[PDB]
Amino acid sequence: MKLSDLRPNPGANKRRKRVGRGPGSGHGKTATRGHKGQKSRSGGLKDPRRFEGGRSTTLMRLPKRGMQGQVPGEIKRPRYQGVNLKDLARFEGEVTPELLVRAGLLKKGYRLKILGEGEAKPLKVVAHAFSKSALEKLKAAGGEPVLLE
Amino acid sequence: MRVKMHVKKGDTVLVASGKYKGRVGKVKEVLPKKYAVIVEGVNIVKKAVRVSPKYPQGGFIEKEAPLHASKVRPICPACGKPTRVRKKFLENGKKIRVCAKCGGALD
Amino acid sequence: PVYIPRPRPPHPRL
Amino acid sequence: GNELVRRAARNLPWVVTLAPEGLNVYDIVRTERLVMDLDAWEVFQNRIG
Amino acid sequence: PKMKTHKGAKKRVKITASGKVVAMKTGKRHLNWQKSGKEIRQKGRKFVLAKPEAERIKLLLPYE
RNA sequence: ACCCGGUGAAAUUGAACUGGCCGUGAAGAUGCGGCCUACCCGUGGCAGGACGAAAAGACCCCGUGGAGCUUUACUGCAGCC
RNA sequence: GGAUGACCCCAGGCGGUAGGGGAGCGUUCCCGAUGCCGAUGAAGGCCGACCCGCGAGGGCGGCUGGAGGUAAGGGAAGUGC
RNA sequence: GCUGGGGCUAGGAGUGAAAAGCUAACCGAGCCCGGAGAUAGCUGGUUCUCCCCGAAAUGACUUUAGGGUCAGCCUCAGGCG
RNA sequence: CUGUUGGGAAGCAGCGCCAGAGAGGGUGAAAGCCCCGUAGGCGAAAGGUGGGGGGAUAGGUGAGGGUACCCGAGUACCCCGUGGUUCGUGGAGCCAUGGGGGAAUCUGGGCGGACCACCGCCUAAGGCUAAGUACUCCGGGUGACCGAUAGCGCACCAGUACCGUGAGGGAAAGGUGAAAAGAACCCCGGGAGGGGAGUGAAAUAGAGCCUGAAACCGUGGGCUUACAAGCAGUCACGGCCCCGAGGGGUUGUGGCGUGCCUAUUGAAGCAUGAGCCGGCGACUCACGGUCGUGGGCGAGCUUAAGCCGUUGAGGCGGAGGCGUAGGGAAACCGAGUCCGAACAGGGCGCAGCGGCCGCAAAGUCCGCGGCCGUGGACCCGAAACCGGGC
RNA sequence: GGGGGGAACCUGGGGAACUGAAACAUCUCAGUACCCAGAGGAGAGGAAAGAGAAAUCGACUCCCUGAGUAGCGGCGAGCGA
Ligand SMILES: [Mg+2]
Ligand SMILES: [Mg+2]
Ligand SMILES: [Mg+2]
Ligand SMILES: [Mg+2]
Ligand SMILES: [Mg+2]
Ligand SMILES: [Mg+2]
Ligand SMILES: [Mg+2]
Ligand SMILES: [Mg+2]
Ligand SMILES: [Mg+2]
Ligand SMILES: [Mg+2]
Ligand SMILES: [Mg+2]
Ligand SMILES: [Mg+2]
Ligand SMILES: [Mg+2]
Ligand SMILES: [Mg+2]
Ligand SMILES: [Mg+2]
Ligand SMILES: [Mg+2]
Ligand SMILES: [Mg+2]
Ligand SMILES: [Mg+2]
Ligand SMILES: [Mg+2]
Ligand SMILES: [Mg+2]
Ligand SMILES: [Mg+2]
Ligand SMILES: [Mg+2]
Ligand SMILES: [Mg+2]
Ligand SMILES: [Mg+2]
Ligand SMILES: [Mg+2]
Ligand SMILES: [Mg+2]
Ligand SMILES: [Mg+2]
Ligand SMILES: [Mg+2]
Ligand SMILES: [Mg+2]
Ligand SMILES: [Mg+2]
Ligand SMILES: [Mg+2]
Ligand SMILES: [Mg+2]
Ligand SMILES: [Mg+2]
Ligand SMILES: [Mg+2]
Ligand SMILES: [Mg+2]
Ligand SMILES: [Mg+2]
Ligand SMILES: [Mg+2]
Ligand SMILES: [Mg+2]
Ligand SMILES: [Mg+2]
Ligand SMILES: [Mg+2]
Ligand SMILES: [Mg+2]
Ligand SMILES: [Mg+2]
Ligand SMILES: [Mg+2]
Ligand SMILES: [Mg+2]
Ligand SMILES: [Mg+2]
Ligand SMILES: [Mg+2]
Ligand SMILES: [Mg+2]
Ligand SMILES: [Mg+2]
Ligand SMILES: [Mg+2]
Ligand SMILES: [Mg+2]
Ligand SMILES: [Mg+2]
Ligand SMILES: [Mg+2]
Ligand SMILES: [Mg+2]
Ligand SMILES: [Mg+2]
Ligand SMILES: [Mg+2]
Ligand SMILES: [Mg+2]
Ligand SMILES: [Mg+2]
Ligand SMILES: [Mg+2]
Ligand SMILES: [Mg+2]
Ligand SMILES: [Mg+2]
Ligand SMILES: [Mg+2]
Ligand SMILES: [Mg+2]
Ligand SMILES: [Mg+2]
Ligand SMILES: [Mg+2]
Ligand SMILES: [Mg+2]
Ligand SMILES: [Mg+2]
Ligand SMILES: [Mg+2]
Ligand SMILES: [Mg+2]
Ligand SMILES: [Mg+2]
Ligand SMILES: [Mg+2]
Ligand SMILES: [Mg+2]
Ligand SMILES: [Mg+2]
Ligand SMILES: [Mg+2]
Ligand SMILES: [Mg+2]
Ligand SMILES: [Mg+2]
Ligand SMILES: [Mg+2]
Ligand SMILES: [Mg+2]
Ligand SMILES: [Mg+2]
Ligand SMILES: [Mg+2]
Ligand SMILES: [Mg+2]
Ligand SMILES: [Mg+2]
Ligand SMILES: [Mg+2]
Ligand SMILES: [Mg+2]
Ligand SMILES: [Mg+2]
Ligand SMILES: [Mg+2]
Ligand SMILES: [Mg+2]
Ligand SMILES: [Mg+2]
Ligand SMILES: [Mg+2]
Ligand SMILES: [Mg+2]
Ligand SMILES: [Mg+2]
Ligand SMILES: [Mg+2]
Ligand SMILES: [Mg+2]
Ligand SMILES: [Mg+2]
Ligand SMILES: [Mg+2]
Ligand SMILES: [Mg+2]
Ligand SMILES: [Mg+2]
Ligand SMILES: [Mg+2]
Ligand SMILES: [Mg+2]
Ligand SMILES: [Mg+2]
Ligand SMILES: [Mg+2]
Ligand SMILES: [Mg+2]
Ligand SMILES: [Mg+2]
Ligand SMILES: [Mg+2]
Ligand SMILES: [Mg+2]
Ligand SMILES: [Mg+2]
Ligand SMILES: [Mg+2]
Ligand SMILES: [Mg+2]
Ligand SMILES: [Mg+2]
Ligand SMILES: [Mg+2]
Ligand SMILES: [Mg+2]
Ligand SMILES: [Mg+2]
Ligand SMILES: [Mg+2]
Ligand SMILES: [Mg+2]
Ligand SMILES: [Mg+2]
Ligand SMILES: [Mg+2]
Ligand SMILES: [Mg+2]
Ligand SMILES: [Mg+2]
Ligand SMILES: [Mg+2]
Ligand SMILES: [Mg+2]
Ligand SMILES: [Mg+2]
Ligand SMILES: [Mg+2]
Ligand SMILES: [Mg+2]
Ligand SMILES: [Mg+2]
Ligand SMILES: [Mg+2]
Ligand SMILES: [Mg+2]
Ligand SMILES: [Mg+2]
Ligand SMILES: [Mg+2]
Ligand SMILES: [Mg+2]
Ligand SMILES: [Mg+2]
Ligand SMILES: [Mg+2]
Ligand SMILES: [Mg+2]
Ligand SMILES: [Mg+2]
Ligand SMILES: [Mg+2]
Ligand SMILES: [Mg+2]
Ligand SMILES: [Mg+2]
Ligand SMILES: [Mg+2]
Ligand SMILES: [Mg+2]
Ligand SMILES: [Mg+2]
Ligand SMILES: [Mg+2]
Ligand SMILES: [Mg+2]
Ligand SMILES: [Mg+2]
Ligand SMILES: [Mg+2]
Ligand SMILES: [Mg+2]
Ligand SMILES: [Mg+2]
Ligand SMILES: [Mg+2]
Ligand SMILES: [Mg+2]
Ligand SMILES: [Mg+2]
Ligand SMILES: [Mg+2]
Ligand SMILES: [Mg+2]
Ligand SMILES: [Mg+2]
Ligand SMILES: [Mg+2]
Ligand SMILES: [Mg+2]
Ligand SMILES: [Mg+2]
Ligand SMILES: [Mg+2]
Ligand SMILES: [Mg+2]
Ligand SMILES: [Mg+2]
Ligand SMILES: [Mg+2]
Ligand SMILES: [Mg+2]
Ligand SMILES: [Mg+2]
Ligand SMILES: [Mg+2]
Ligand SMILES: [Mg+2]
Ligand SMILES: [Mg+2]
Ligand SMILES: [Mg+2]
Ligand SMILES: [Mg+2]
Ligand SMILES: [Mg+2]
Ligand SMILES: [Mg+2]
Ligand SMILES: [Mg+2]
Ligand SMILES: [Mg+2]
Ligand SMILES: [Mg+2]
Ligand SMILES: [Mg+2]
Ligand SMILES: [Mg+2]
Ligand SMILES: [Mg+2]
Ligand SMILES: [Mg+2]
Ligand SMILES: [Mg+2]
Ligand SMILES: [Mg+2]
Ligand SMILES: [Mg+2]
Ligand SMILES: [Mg+2]
Ligand SMILES: [Mg+2]
Ligand SMILES: [Mg+2]
Ligand SMILES: [Mg+2]
Ligand SMILES: [Mg+2]
Ligand SMILES: [Mg+2]
Ligand SMILES: [Mg+2]
Ligand SMILES: [Mg+2]
Ligand SMILES: [Mg+2]
Ligand SMILES: [Mg+2]
Ligand SMILES: [Mg+2]
Ligand SMILES: [Mg+2]
Ligand SMILES: [Mg+2]
Ligand SMILES: [Mg+2]
Ligand SMILES: [Mg+2]
Ligand SMILES: [Mg+2]
Ligand SMILES: [Mg+2]
Ligand SMILES: [Mg+2]
Ligand SMILES: [Mg+2]
Ligand SMILES: [Mg+2]
Ligand SMILES: [Mg+2]
Ligand SMILES: [Mg+2]
Ligand SMILES: [Mg+2]
Ligand SMILES: [Mg+2]
Ligand SMILES: [Mg+2]
Ligand SMILES: [Mg+2]
Ligand SMILES: [Mg+2]
Ligand SMILES: [Mg+2]
Ligand SMILES: [Mg+2]
Ligand SMILES: [Mg+2]
Ligand SMILES: [Mg+2]
Ligand SMILES: [Mg+2]
Ligand SMILES: [Mg+2]
Ligand SMILES: [Mg+2]
Ligand SMILES: [Mg+2]
Ligand SMILES: [Mg+2]
Ligand SMILES: [Mg+2]
Ligand SMILES: [Mg+2]
Ligand SMILES: [Mg+2]
Ligand SMILES: [Mg+2]
Ligand SMILES: [Mg+2]
Ligand SMILES: [Mg+2]
Ligand SMILES: [Mg+2]
Ligand SMILES: [Mg+2]
Ligand SMILES: [Mg+2]
Ligand SMILES: [Mg+2]
Ligand SMILES: [Mg+2]
Ligand SMILES: [Mg+2]
Ligand SMILES: [Mg+2]
Ligand SMILES: [Zn+2]
Repeated sequence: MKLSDLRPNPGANKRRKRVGRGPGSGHGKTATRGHKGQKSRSGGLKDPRRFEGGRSTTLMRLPKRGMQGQVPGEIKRPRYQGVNLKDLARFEGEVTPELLVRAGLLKKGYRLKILGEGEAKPLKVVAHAFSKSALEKLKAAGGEPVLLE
Repeated sequence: MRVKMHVKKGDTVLVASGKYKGRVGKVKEVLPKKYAVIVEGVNIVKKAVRVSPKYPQGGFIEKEAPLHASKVRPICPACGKPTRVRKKFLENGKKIRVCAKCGGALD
Repeated sequence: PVYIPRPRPPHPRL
Repeated sequence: GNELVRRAARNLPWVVTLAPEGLNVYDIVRTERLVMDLDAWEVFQNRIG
Repeated sequence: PKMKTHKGAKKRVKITASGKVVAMKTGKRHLNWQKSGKEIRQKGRKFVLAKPEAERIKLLLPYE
């Protein structure tokens, strides 16, 4: 396999869409823009995600709801991320929040809570919280819940 | 600083290429600004001259044209061959050119 | 030609 | 990894020279055959483990 | 530079787990005395936006 | 002004092998149709046409364009109380 | 049909502005290239009633020119008036 | 009264026996360089080839009406059949 | 080194050689070994530097107990007016401070988003401090950077010529040849120019110089035309000239035939642009997004800045991001959750194909393409507004 | 000792408008452009009357990240630790 053999697959390197280069191209003259609008112009239209021609936009006619917040911003409370038992099916022995961050399961700075979805395994699982279901399943399967703090 | 001249005025050189390849002759002149040399009896050309003092009757005279100094190779005054020039130092501390084939000096 | 002669005034079509 | 051996072969027009730490695929594909230290083969066995 | 979340959108709308967009009904901010209980009740509920309009709002919330 | 000798511009200019009538056509045709008339090329003259040239119409409208000016329009600022 | 463009057979579609889509050509540059074409003539120019391609183009030959040019396969754009 | 020489007053400022006059051959706000590639829902222009498909000039809302948002109508990929 | 073609060898041929050097540029064409270099080494009396090695100096240094002496003043602190912060008067603290009032010295005082308590953090109103950071007049190195309408405005005697009272504006213009061998001398001519001679491989390479396109101007030759109606062509036939059962040039007659572009419901249109030719000339990049797509990995995927290595070598780095769980304004609950008194009802949610292994895949990373957002964002164009100058 | 000069860079004192908000005034543009003073090979800053919830950390500057998060906002356009 030499350098004259290195080839991208079909469809890996498509050509681009060069506009305004002649009649045959199918893209000449108006560069696929049509005729004479604000959208034809360099700088186009206002943000077509919001702008609705001058009328009240569909987004601004809906009401707000909830606590938006106020200076000085977010209030620091303990955050809880949950993990279902089925996710734990890979570990033996002990489960801790520290042990699960490295599994790509429980993001840092989040208190660990175990949830019901899955099947409890006879494990020692250390966690800041357990649902009613995961608690019930866990005792029944020989595992020891350890509510820490 | 200075242009580097493997060859100098007066020593015998061989012309190694061109119409006169093979010729041997003493270096009449060295033109550093043009990286060239004038070799005796080599590279003759025909110069027209106007009727004037020092040139009555007028016509043409033969002058020697310059050669790119790269077409010239010094002939070792000992072993008698053309050679590249080496640099040998002396006990004096000075530095002279020396033949590469044998070890002779070329000055 | 940095000097442009000013154009003649148009015939008043009012 | 032998500095002496790379220095010997660097000037051959048919030789690309390389330290094991620099084993790349462009230079492998650039060339028709490969030659490695058993010391460097250990280094290649690490980098693809 | 990187895009900015539109804050009117975030404050009015929520993107659901499958990608729908949901909003409070309109109509019960005031003038409610002569309105049916059915009308105040029905509008207490959230509602799914029409697809053409939801996909526009979703582009305003690129970091949810 | 005209003719001969000397020097020699310009705006304008899709190309042009560039006639009349009665029609036709984006509604006023050298350029289409049917007729009629007409050998090729100039020079001095005249201005009816080439919707002749020149100036991206001043009028008029349009633009969520501009500028001056006004006031018991809005909102400020200097000033003064 | 043969067995997944490997070519053949039969039948049908194939006017086109805005515009959507597909496949190609050519320009400059990089890898291929310490290679290969080149003064027994590079690129550029001027012809051609010749060859290939639907085409954009590509060859080939003659004149000019006098020192560069650059493959199959890919890569990137100041890429075609 | 006219005039030479020497001076002073300028850009929202000066000067004006008042015309919005004049302030270096266009002044209802000078000239230069800069902000600056102001902004222009307007006009103009937008370059190689072949192949398949192929619109709209309507409705609703719009300080909107020659501009837009959504629908309608076109095209491409995947799925259904 | 030799031979050979050649004006010229470095091309080609024969036989060698060096290489820690086969980067590159020259030399009459294409050279590792001819030249300049390159690898690898070496080098400063004098001046500059010296962040590193060394020396020196300044400087630095304990307790208990008592005492309550000192601990930065128009300051803290409160109020008024404002500025800075993500904070636009807001529940508005903190930091700064123009005005008024105006303390204390550690049992003093400031802060932790009005305030108060508790629990804590910190010691205002004097000053100084390298490095890591920014920039590029200047020197060097390197380019999937330009190649004379390009690249700096300037490859060149350019911030010049020229323009403007002035601030200021602001160009065009590169190339003989390997070597000047740059054409003695003679002829026509006032000269300019030319014709011979001569140089050169080449002189329509002759200095008004490499190549030398097009518009444009001219000389010569073939066909053609003075009874003819025209977007200039096309189709047919005939004639004449040329090249050798065909082809090329020309055009007499007959047929047919309303330029190009733009804008438009609609133009040949008496609507727009263009005298003609040559060159310049307009959909891009960045970062984010959203689909699609070629790959990698897959309940996981992936690193940023840096650090090491290379000097067109790659590696390390898991901080972080996306995903693995949703529902609710939230407290919170969780395969559910929210409304509700509800076990009601509803809203939003939840659950691969083969034979333990293989193919696949949620996801995610990279490449590529289309489109979107922020940027001038397809290119050219105002009238104007502002700042500082003249 | 000072004075003056220096392409960008830096700190301080002052400080716009077009534009965007498809009008406009708060807001945006932006403490940008620019004027001024000062500085140096860098400038600024710097050794806690800090941060802000950890029963924590430990000068300052700079890069990555945190994050377009927290927030701010005619809760508009946007702004943004
Ligand atoms: Mg590409
Ligand atoms: Mg395409
Ligand atoms: Mg292309
Ligand atoms: Mg085309
Ligand atoms: Mg089209
Ligand atoms: Mg478009
Ligand atoms: Mg258009
Ligand atoms: Mg139109
Ligand atoms: Mg249209
Ligand atoms: Mg147009
Ligand atoms: Mg239109
Ligand atoms: Mg349009
Ligand atoms: Mg649209
Ligand atoms: Mg357009
Ligand atoms: Mg523009
Ligand atoms: Mg616009
Ligand atoms: Mg309205
Ligand atoms: Mg509200
Ligand atoms: Mg929130
Ligand atoms: Mg000496
Ligand atoms: Mg002019
Ligand atoms: Mg005129
Ligand atoms: Mg080498
Ligand atoms: Mg090598
Ligand atoms: Mg090689
Ligand atoms: Mg809002
Ligand atoms: Mg919500
Ligand atoms: Mg209410
Ligand atoms: Mg009623
Ligand atoms: Mg009721
Ligand atoms: Mg009621
Ligand atoms: Mg209710
Ligand atoms: Mg996030
Ligand atoms: Mg006469
Ligand atoms: Mg005359
Ligand atoms: Mg004269
Ligand atoms: Mg003229
Ligand atoms: Mg014509
Ligand atoms: Mg004609
Ligand atoms: Mg005629
Ligand atoms: Mg009519
Ligand atoms: Mg009629
Ligand atoms: Mg008529
Ligand atoms: Mg006629
Ligand atoms: Mg016609
Ligand atoms: Mg007709
Ligand atoms: Mg007629
Ligand atoms: Mg007729
Ligand atoms: Mg008649
Ligand atoms: Mg006449
Ligand atoms: Mg007339
Ligand atoms: Mg007339
Ligand atoms: Mg007339
Ligand atoms: Mg006219
Ligand atoms: Mg006209
Ligand atoms: Mg105009
Ligand atoms: Mg007009
Ligand atoms: Mg006009
Ligand atoms: Mg007037
Ligand atoms: Mg009108
Ligand atoms: Mg008007
Ligand atoms: Mg209006
Ligand atoms: Mg309007
Ligand atoms: Mg207006
Ligand atoms: Mg105004
Ligand atoms: Mg004004
Ligand atoms: Mg105004
Ligand atoms: Mg008064
Ligand atoms: Mg078909
Ligand atoms: Mg078609
Ligand atoms: Mg191509
Ligand atoms: Mg490659
Ligand atoms: Mg190469
Ligand atoms: Mg050869
Ligand atoms: Mg030759
Ligand atoms: Mg030849
Ligand atoms: Mg070429
Ligand atoms: Mg080329
Ligand atoms: Mg060809
Ligand atoms: Mg040729
Ligand atoms: Mg060369
Ligand atoms: Mg190539
Ligand atoms: Mg290619
Ligand atoms: Mg371009
Ligand atoms: Mg007097
Ligand atoms: Mg006087
Ligand atoms: Mg005077
Ligand atoms: Mg005065
Ligand atoms: Mg004055
Ligand atoms: Mg002044
Ligand atoms: Mg003014
Ligand atoms: Mg003004
Ligand atoms: Mg005044
Ligand atoms: Mg007077
Ligand atoms: Mg003036
Ligand atoms: Mg005047
Ligand atoms: Mg004005
Ligand atoms: Mg004036
Ligand atoms: Mg200036
Ligand atoms: Mg600006
Ligand atoms: Mg701009
Ligand atoms: Mg405007
Ligand atoms: Mg069709
Ligand atoms: Mg309609
Ligand atoms: Mg409009
Ligand atoms: Mg639509
Ligand atoms: Mg349909
Ligand atoms: Mg569709
Ligand atoms: Mg010979
Ligand atoms: Mg030889
Ligand atoms: Mg040989
Ligand atoms: Mg090397
Ligand atoms: Mg080389
Ligand atoms: Mg070389
Ligand atoms: Mg070779
Ligand atoms: Mg070469
Ligand atoms: Mg060489
Ligand atoms: Mg060295
Ligand atoms: Mg060296
Ligand atoms: Mg005391
Ligand atoms: Mg103190
Ligand atoms: Mg503020
Ligand atoms: Mg404030
Ligand atoms: Mg508030
Ligand atoms: Mg505050
Ligand atoms: Mg306070
Ligand atoms: Mg304060
Ligand atoms: Mg105060
Ligand atoms: Mg205060
Ligand atoms: Mg205390
Ligand atoms: Mg106290
Ligand atoms: Mg304080
Ligand atoms: Mg406090
Ligand atoms: Mg605090
Ligand atoms: Mg503290
Ligand atoms: Mg202190
Ligand atoms: Mg300092
Ligand atoms: Mg520093
Ligand atoms: Mg430099
Ligand atoms: Mg340099
Ligand atoms: Mg080049
Ligand atoms: Mg030039
Ligand atoms: Mg130039
Ligand atoms: Mg040229
Ligand atoms: Mg050019
Ligand atoms: Mg160029
Ligand atoms: Mg120039
Ligand atoms: Mg320069
Ligand atoms: Mg000059
Ligand atoms: Mg000057
Ligand atoms: Mg003057
Ligand atoms: Mg002057
Ligand atoms: Mg030359
Ligand atoms: Mg020369
Ligand atoms: Mg030569
Ligand atoms: Mg010379
Ligand atoms: Mg004579
Ligand atoms: Mg002469
Ligand atoms: Mg003659
Ligand atoms: Mg002569
Ligand atoms: Mg020859
Ligand atoms: Mg020639
Ligand atoms: Mg020549
Ligand atoms: Mg040449
Ligand atoms: Mg020539
Ligand atoms: Mg010529
Ligand atoms: Mg010629
Ligand atoms: Mg003739
Ligand atoms: Mg007759
Ligand atoms: Mg006849
Ligand atoms: Mg006709
Ligand atoms: Mg016939
Ligand atoms: Mg024939
Ligand atoms: Mg014929
Ligand atoms: Mg005919
Ligand atoms: Mg055309
Ligand atoms: Mg029009
Ligand atoms: Mg019209
Ligand atoms: Mg016509
Ligand atoms: Mg016309
Ligand atoms: Mg006409
Ligand atoms: Mg007209
Ligand atoms: Mg028009
Ligand atoms: Mg036009
Ligand atoms: Mg003209
Ligand atoms: Mg012409
Ligand atoms: Mg052209
Ligand atoms: Mg694009
Ligand atoms: Mg770009
Ligand atoms: Mg994309
Ligand atoms: Mg992708
Ligand atoms: Mg992977
Ligand atoms: Mg896979
Ligand atoms: Mg990774
Ligand atoms: Mg409840
Ligand atoms: Mg439910
Ligand atoms: Mg359900
Ligand atoms: Mg994938
Ligand atoms: Mg899009
Ligand atoms: Mg921009
Ligand atoms: Mg742009
Ligand atoms: Mg764009
Ligand atoms: Mg003006
Ligand atoms: Mg203003
Ligand atoms: Mg001003
Ligand atoms: Mg001023
Ligand atoms: Mg100074
Ligand atoms: Mg400041
Ligand atoms: Mg001001
Ligand atoms: Mg403003
Ligand atoms: Mg702007
Ligand atoms: Mg404004
Ligand atoms: Mg606006
Ligand atoms: Mg606007
Ligand atoms: Mg306005
Ligand atoms: Mg601001
Ligand atoms: Mg400043
Ligand atoms: Mg200074
Ligand atoms: Mg430094
Ligand atoms: Mg410092
Ligand atoms: Mg300091
Ligand atoms: Mg201290
Ligand atoms: Mg407000
Ligand atoms: Mg903002
Ligand atoms: Mg701001
Ligand atoms: Zn010797």
